[PDB]
Amino acid sequence: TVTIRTRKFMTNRLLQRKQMVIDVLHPGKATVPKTEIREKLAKMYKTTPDVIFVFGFRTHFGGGKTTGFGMIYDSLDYAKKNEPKHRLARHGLYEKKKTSRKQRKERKNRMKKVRGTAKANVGA
Amino acid sequence: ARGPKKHLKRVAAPKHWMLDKLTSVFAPRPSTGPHKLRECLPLIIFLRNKLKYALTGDEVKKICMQRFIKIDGKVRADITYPAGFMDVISIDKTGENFRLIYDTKGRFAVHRITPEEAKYKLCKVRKIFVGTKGIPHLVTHDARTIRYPDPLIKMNDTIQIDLETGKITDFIKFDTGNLCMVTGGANLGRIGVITNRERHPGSFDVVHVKDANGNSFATRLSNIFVIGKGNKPWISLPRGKGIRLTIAEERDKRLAAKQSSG
Amino acid sequence: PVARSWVCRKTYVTPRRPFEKSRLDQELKLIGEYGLRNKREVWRVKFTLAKIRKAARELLTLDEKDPRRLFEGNALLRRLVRIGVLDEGKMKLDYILGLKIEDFLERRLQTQVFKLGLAKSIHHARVLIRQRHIRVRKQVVNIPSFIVRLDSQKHIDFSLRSPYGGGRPGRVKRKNAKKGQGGAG
RNA sequence: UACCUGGUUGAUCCUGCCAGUAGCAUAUGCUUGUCUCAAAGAUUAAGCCAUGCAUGUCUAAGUACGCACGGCCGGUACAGUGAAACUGCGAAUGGCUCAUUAAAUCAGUUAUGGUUCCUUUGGUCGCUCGACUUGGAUAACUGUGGUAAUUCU
RNA sequence: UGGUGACUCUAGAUAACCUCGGGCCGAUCGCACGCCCGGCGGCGACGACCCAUUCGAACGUCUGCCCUAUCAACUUUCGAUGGUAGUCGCCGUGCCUACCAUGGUGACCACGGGUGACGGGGAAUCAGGGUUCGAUUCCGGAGAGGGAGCCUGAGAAACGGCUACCACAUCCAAGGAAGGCAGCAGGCGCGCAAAUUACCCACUCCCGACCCGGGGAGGUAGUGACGAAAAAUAACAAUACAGGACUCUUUCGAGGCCCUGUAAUUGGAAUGAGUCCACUUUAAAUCCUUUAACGAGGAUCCAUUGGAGGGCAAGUCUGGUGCCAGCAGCCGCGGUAAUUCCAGCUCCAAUAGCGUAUAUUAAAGUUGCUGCAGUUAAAAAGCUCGUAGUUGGAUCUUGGGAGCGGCCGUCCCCUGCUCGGCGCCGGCCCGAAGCGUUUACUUUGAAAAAA
Repeated sequence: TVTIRTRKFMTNRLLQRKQMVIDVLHPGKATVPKTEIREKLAKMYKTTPDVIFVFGFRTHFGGGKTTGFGMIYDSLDYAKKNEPKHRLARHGLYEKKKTSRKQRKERKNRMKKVRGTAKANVGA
Repeated sequence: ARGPKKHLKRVAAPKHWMLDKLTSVFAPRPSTGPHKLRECLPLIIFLRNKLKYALTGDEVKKICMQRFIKIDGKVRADITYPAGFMDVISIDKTGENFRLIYDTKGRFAVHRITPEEAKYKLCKVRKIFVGTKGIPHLVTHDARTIRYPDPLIKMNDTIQIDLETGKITDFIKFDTGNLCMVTGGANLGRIGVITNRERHPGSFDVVHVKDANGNSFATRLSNIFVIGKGNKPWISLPRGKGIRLTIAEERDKRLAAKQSSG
Repeated sequence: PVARSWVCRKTYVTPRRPFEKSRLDQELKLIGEYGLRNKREVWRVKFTLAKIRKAARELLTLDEKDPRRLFEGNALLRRLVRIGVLDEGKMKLDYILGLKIEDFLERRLQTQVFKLGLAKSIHHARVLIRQRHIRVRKQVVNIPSFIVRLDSQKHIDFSLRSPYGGGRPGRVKRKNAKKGQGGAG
């Protein structure tokens, strides 16, 4: 019984996407996960679910309505080109470095000590 | 400070950008360019706040570095480029063309113009200069040093340049009965016929302007721009037509439009 | 240099004389009658009135056919007509002065839930709202202070997700059903 | 909301202050279930500071002979990924504090016809009448080192 | 030639000069590459003299600041105010020289001193006035332990640059080397008085050669009763009990069609705190929101903090103490009946808050402009003169011409002298720029950052 409407619809020809406001009615039951939103937006606009990036849902008080922002890209390469790399990482097709920034700071400051090729000899 | 400032605080940003309070400490500080800091509207604010093609200022970096944006006939790739008055933003892949004309309130609005209209723009001259070999020079309100102009063109006249070539086609001379967009002060966005010039040796010359509903008002001559000979403008005008309905009449028309529509 | 607001005002004013017998009398009358919880709740309705009243008197110093006074006046009147405190016959701004604290407590959503007969008492009505039973146009209002508009009055009813409406039976009934089945076998 | 009230007397009317009254913003006491905003080493010591971090930066487009990686139609040099180093730019902004400072600072108001201005934007860039690309250093690199010690050389 | 209100402006012409510590006129790089009997060309990147523009910055204009007279004269041949000519400076100028002149400021408060003084936008109180505060997120200024000097650069007298001195302090193999948290954390000290040696460049913007890197700037969490908003701590029946509409009864008593109240009385229905999978949120999380499942009877899931003589809402209740202990902002209570102490019960006030200390605003018409006082309550100089200061008599345009509404009310009028347009046979009617006592006052207009 999950209805999903689209609102304030736009076509960015300059970012190669559709972008719209997803409006999910689901009275009685929990906030529905993004996977059910993507799969319903997919068959709503007759597109692959892989090009659909869906985020920023804040459920109204009472909870028979959530409003989030969606966008449907033209291709897979267009998705991976001009999308925030963190929102790719919800789909597993961006992985970032394990290091926390304090190691990278202290590394940089240790490399500032030695001159020449010996800066590679700070770590390992 | 002991050199130039490179940041603009969100609160200290000009009111006509209509930037919100709560999103960020900083506003986009306009890069140096043709228009003044507090008289321009950066590309970023046009591209992500007015038109909402972006969401963030990193999306605006992706749009502009695809070279899809073309301000007054040349592609810029600066998100904080000062796009100001009478400038023509041509977003070419969408097939759209926008003129930065002041709405009846002091903001710049989303005024869509036709691809034919988007080929020329109108420029107020700031001074007449005589160059290094008797060469006459104009300087426009957007820093265009146009050399060998028509000798009848004087300061406070407007000239119609063609973007592609950068050469003058026509010009309105600053004379009474000519249309006037007000581009500074309390009357920012008014359109009316110039009815009186009032000279002041030393001090600032003031100019009375009658409107399309007989609403006469004054303005400093610095803050004036002529947009057509007599009563016919050389640009397309936004709704309101710089006539400036009062807040009582604004309330009336907004209420009439809401109740009648449903 | 942080990107925060800091903007905040008080909604009440504590009275000058703290132990006026006649004031303690009349404010406890208002609390008991309209089922409020503290003197701050009366003092804030009194302060909303005093703001409206101060604005109205400021407009009465200005001459008639003053465009500020006409615009600001008509706006303040329309605001009072909307919330259902001032009648449409009485939208002249010298009738705002002839206006009392009781008329704003009448528009309190606790007192409207009572007077629309979907609560038994004024104290029951607060329980229902505070236990998110009622809705105003498919919007569950949890908070009894909701000033109900004249536009928005007849759309007050029970929430679809509440057992006093067409909702799932509550925690007590469902335990008493499990007790009734546990006892038998 | 344009408000007072207790106290000199045996009692009275006064002057008149003390004390009550309500905020507000610092401290502190006791108490504290939910939820939304949010101040927070200013006052005293612009006192002293261990340690870590806070300004760095590469595009097709200044400089690539580190095999650190790496393709094959190579002899008409240089595929491409590129650490380091040179070069350019930034480091004069941001942040912090309120010691100094009383026509100073600052505010409104003008002036710059009395000046400077990286950057940006638009001009100018065969306007002068007289080599089909020049010179030799230096750094990374390689290799000998010194001092207890430094982002030393 | 062009321009301003005004140039010793811009441009023009002549004569020359050209800093060897030296203005420009390209020995630079990348894309796609073609046409032409080797030449010629597109699209850029970078660099550059000069001009304009932008971002500014600097120095000036007018006006505006707290207390102080137990600060009345100050400034001046180590510049004080001017003039002339230089030096220096980016330029203007005692900025600095040299030579002249003797000026400049002051009771309209100069000069000196104080400030628990960075200034402003602003904040708190506030009837009308005012009073107080503003270290603090925006603007402007200043400083980086104290002074000082300078390098580089467009921009610094830079301190996350350098060089000294003074102060304090760190390694040391005793020869030396290194320092600057009024950056973010954090430590000590100081105190009445103030949080994590957290996460992140995802948002906001900034910097760079840059779609890609970096940012304790910033964002996000932690501590957080500074303060502000919303808002639980129960609700509803039926029984015990007490009053009333209403009938009856003189009063009792009954009926309850109608309640209204409270009993560790019974009863079901409720929901949130809390626990907690799952989503959502997010850079990754958290909190909220959404949601399964649990989760309330002395609903022990237990509301406090101050008071109960008056001012000031609320016990002349009981026990203890006996001018003791103590309470008490004030008046006062305490000496054996304490409505005032210390307690029990009860009640009052505000309530997730409430008391106390202290600065401060109103109250204070107890600083008085609004607006106070001065015979006797504190207060008019012993008296007069007197210069600033303050305040100053009367008197100089009035009666009309014209129209609308039903004698009255609003409206139009009581200065002249280059060029044009309602035009007419050099003039007249009309418009435009200029000339036309000085202000104060009032009215309008321009302009004045946001928050």
